[PDB]
Amino acid sequence: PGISSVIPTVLEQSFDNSSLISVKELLLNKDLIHPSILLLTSHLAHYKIVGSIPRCIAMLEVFQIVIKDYQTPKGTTLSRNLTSYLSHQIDLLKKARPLSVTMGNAIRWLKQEISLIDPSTPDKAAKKDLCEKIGQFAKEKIELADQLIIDNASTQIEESTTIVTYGSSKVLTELLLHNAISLKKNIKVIVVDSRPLFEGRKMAETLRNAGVNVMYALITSLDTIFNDVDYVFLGAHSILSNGFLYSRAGTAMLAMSAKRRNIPVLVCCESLKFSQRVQLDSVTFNELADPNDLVNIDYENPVERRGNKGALLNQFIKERKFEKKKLAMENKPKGNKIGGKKGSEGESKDASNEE
Amino acid sequence: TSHCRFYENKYPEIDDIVMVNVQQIAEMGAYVKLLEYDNIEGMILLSELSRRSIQKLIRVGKNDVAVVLRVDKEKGYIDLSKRRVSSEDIIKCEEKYQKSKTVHSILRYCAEKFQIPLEELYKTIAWPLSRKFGHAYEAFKLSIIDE
Amino acid sequence: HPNAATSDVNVTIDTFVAKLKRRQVQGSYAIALETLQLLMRFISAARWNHVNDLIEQIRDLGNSLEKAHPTAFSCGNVIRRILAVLRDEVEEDTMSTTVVAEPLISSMFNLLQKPKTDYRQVAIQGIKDLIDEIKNIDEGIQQIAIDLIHDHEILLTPTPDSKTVLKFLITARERSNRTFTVLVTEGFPNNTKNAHEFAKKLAQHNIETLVVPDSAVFALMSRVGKVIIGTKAVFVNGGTISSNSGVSSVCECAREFRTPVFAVAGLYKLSPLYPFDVEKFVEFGGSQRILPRMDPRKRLDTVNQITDYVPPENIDIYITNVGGFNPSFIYRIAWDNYKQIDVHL
Amino acid sequence: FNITETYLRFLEEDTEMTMPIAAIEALVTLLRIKTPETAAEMINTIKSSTEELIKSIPNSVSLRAGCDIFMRFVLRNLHLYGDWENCKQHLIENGQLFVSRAKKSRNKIAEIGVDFIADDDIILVHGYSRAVFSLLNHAANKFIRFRCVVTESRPSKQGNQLYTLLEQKGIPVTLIVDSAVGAVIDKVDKVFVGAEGVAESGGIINLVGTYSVGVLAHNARKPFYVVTESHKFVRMFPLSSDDLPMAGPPLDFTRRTDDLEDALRGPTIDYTAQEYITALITDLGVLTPSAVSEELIKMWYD
Repeated sequence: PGISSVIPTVLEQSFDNSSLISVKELLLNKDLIHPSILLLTSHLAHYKIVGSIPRCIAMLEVFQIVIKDYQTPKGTTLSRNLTSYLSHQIDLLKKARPLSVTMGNAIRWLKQEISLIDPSTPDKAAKKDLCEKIGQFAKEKIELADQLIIDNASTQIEESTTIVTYGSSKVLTELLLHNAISLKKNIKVIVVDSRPLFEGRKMAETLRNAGVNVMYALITSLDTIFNDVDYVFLGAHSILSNGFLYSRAGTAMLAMSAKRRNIPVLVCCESLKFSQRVQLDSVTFNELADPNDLVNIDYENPVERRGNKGALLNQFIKERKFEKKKLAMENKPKGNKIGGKKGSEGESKDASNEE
Repeated sequence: TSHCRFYENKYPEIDDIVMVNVQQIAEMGAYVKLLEYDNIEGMILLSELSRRSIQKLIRVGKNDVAVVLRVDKEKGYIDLSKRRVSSEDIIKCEEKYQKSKTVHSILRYCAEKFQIPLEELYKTIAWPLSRKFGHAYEAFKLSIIDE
Repeated sequence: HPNAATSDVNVTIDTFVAKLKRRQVQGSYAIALETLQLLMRFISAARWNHVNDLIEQIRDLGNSLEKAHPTAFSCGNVIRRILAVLRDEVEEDTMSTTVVAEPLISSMFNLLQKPKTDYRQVAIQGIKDLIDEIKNIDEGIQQIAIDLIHDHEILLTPTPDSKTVLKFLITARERSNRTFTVLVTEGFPNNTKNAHEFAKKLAQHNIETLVVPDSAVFALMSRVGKVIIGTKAVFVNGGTISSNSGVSSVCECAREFRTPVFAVAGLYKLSPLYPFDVEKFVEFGGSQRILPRMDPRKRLDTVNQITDYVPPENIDIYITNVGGFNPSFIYRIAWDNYKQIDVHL
Repeated sequence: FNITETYLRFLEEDTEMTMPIAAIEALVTLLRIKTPETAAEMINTIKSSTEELIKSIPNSVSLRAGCDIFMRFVLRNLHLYGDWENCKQHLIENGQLFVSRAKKSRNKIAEIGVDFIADDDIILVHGYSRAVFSLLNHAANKFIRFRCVVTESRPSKQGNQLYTLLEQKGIPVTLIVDSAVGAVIDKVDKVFVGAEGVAESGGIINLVGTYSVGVLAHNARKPFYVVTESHKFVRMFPLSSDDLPMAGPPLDFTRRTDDLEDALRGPTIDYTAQEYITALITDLGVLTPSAVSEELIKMWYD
């Protein structure tokens, strides 16, 4: 069935809103789960590349594989044990890593498609049309929509400009790659990074592989790099009903500085990224991770040192707690580039009612 | 070189059915090209291409089904309509497009081998096959069984 | 139109007029209920046969009702709500009597493109649905609201007068996983008695109660987690008229300390009217309750006001039965329930 | 037949019939001659004439916005699949009806937007618009008390023009310079501003010093107004504080000169963000923030 309860590190006096636990190394499980799910859960547990956008694309493709592998039983119909099996997938995904908003909209789309198709049509004729529709759905809402974001941003950015970024957002990597190659401008790109994940490092590496003038920096040193900077792009995860920017770690700090130092913040987003859940502070619902990623002393992810820190459980109160997903304040960002072209974050939910 | 119209005359008429490959989007409608009647542009408007949100629909993808409304036989201006085509006629529009695509594939080996213009080869074929017999696909099916 | 036609058939018009002017009727929730029962009596008793003559008569009745009492916004809104429910079903009915009517979404732009039945039964049921909506708001609030407040957070509260907010606070305290300290500003000239009953009901449920004088608000603002408003009426621009005393300064105190401001309201409490001036909309109190003796009151011209206004610059959320919305969006929620013509009655 | 020449003919005319509404009336006249039946022959030549109009533009935004609304109405005409003749006749007629709608809207606003000016309030007005001055005149017609403060705007000496037009009414005034405009926000009740354009975000497209007014008022907590006719909406999103469509200079720094000729150059059009506007007034009801964007989403259907 799975492993539940018994967690590493202290329960903590401050910040205990979410689960801090889960299965990394495979021991005691059901022998019916599709291995492509088991691969993705093992991926997302210790992932370095993904950040909101790519997670759903992989989740869709895994689902497409499952349907292609799905053969309808002779006794039980198509809508009998499928939805239970999908619920087992999501529960295993939840155990590995808390889901994104875009993942939820995908599940909601899939559950709508199950109800749409009645058990009367032949099995091979059904799944052939289904995967074709999902492919077209992923083409429209992601790939084509992404291209629409590309060209919307293209008109907005001035010739020969300096851009500071953060994260590992798929949309922005392709944005800057488009700027360097197709448009041919003088784009100075500065990338910032945190401690838990070297997301920006990977982005800078990929930008270097394209051949871009790249500076690479950290949160600690900003009042030096800014004093240069024009437009700041932020990797969206979810924009809520109010218009608060729920995104990764070192995002809000950058957002504040940019608002203070004249030239503002811009955000690229998808029409699938918007939710209806609302909050106002970072404490509300945080994506907490185990302090195992913060054990390492600088430089790289695997170093293995006999350093200063090591104990967490036996130590009399030593909460080395880090967070992953934060909230930028409402007023600070200015532009959102989506499927429906443009709109300020003050407007926010003009897409949720438009559907 | 890929040119020359599928039919006898350059410009279409009223009520005749065509198939378009999308090359444009938004604002007006779509300045494009056809796969049933020449390779020149023939524009349509957003309203016609909607009937029935829309930011996921066409976006210069594959092929649709449209009927010609307004033709200018002076300089070159074509208007179309998507909604007007009935469900029974859509299947007939697809079969005529499939027939036109097979005729275009047939009249391309001729231009490649002997290194002569495609428009002259299209003109010399479309007189007994396209005008007198009915269509060039059924005339080719008659020629392979007994010349 | 006058009340000369509706006198023997409808008597309850004038008793509600009497209840407003002398303030026998109390609390927006109650005013709404009465006007609902008024419109219930108007449809059940009258004979019309014509539709457009009927609607314009209702408009004139609502116009006279708002002129009779300016602070009865809940009166004005309920009529406007039924007016729009009527107008949609009439526009649906006219499409069938004549014989794309579905472009994309439900927009605006009424300046662009041009244009026996069970209609009365729909009008009857439309009132019934409004009652049930006003009956149950708390269920729609608790699912959005009890998601935003944390443990060990201190809540400061102006306007303890609202029945809506207190019941929202008691549902959160019911959750054993949630702990919060409550500061309550007194609101001396009016709210005092209500503030003391508020402090009593919090102790009754065993929630850490703290009674605050209206001077001490600043002396605590560094320690305050969140601010909650017990509003009476919400507006287009976002802003609120609240149930009396000591709110505006508290909101000003919160904004300077950058402390978050919450508001709990209903859609019937929400108004499609615009507050162009506070000078007209706010009602003033009785100075008798401040200072005794009338011979010094020749020289002691004392100022006291009941209703207090907050500008939209301070508050951030309006949690209703529908959900939580930002002040820069609340206008759309309003236009989803009331039409553009149904404003100037 | 020309469209730029028709717009140039309005010299001693102007007023009531606004600059964009005169450009829309010029668009309808160009449409009605060369057959509006053909959608291929006409719409492409309409697009070329708008492109020629944009190329001839030195410092105007609203003409580009007014074309869009026209286009939209034309496309919406035959949305019902109606007779290709009755829909055409309704399209040609909606040209004179469009200009007649500028009268009806002004009749609406001047009775709605007089409510904001309360009993005895000192006003500081900046950026002259036909809607804001029509509020000012029809409040004097309503016999209400209001004081007025003139701002020294510097595009083509607009402050002096504003001052003279206030003298022809009977309302007491005095000149205040835009440098000293900070020293006035304590004796002024409310600040009113007329716009040249309203953004997709909710910000404003305006003259030679309006953002500066917006910020100072935000500091002084004194209200900041936008009053206009509902046609000045573009699908425009100025990302930064200093980015706008221009035919002239985006801040030029000149070389060493002795004769003194190259100097003036400064941002003649400036943007202000959504937060600085307290209230907005149009004929489309009383609405301010996200309302503009809702309108734009409603039009563009995207």
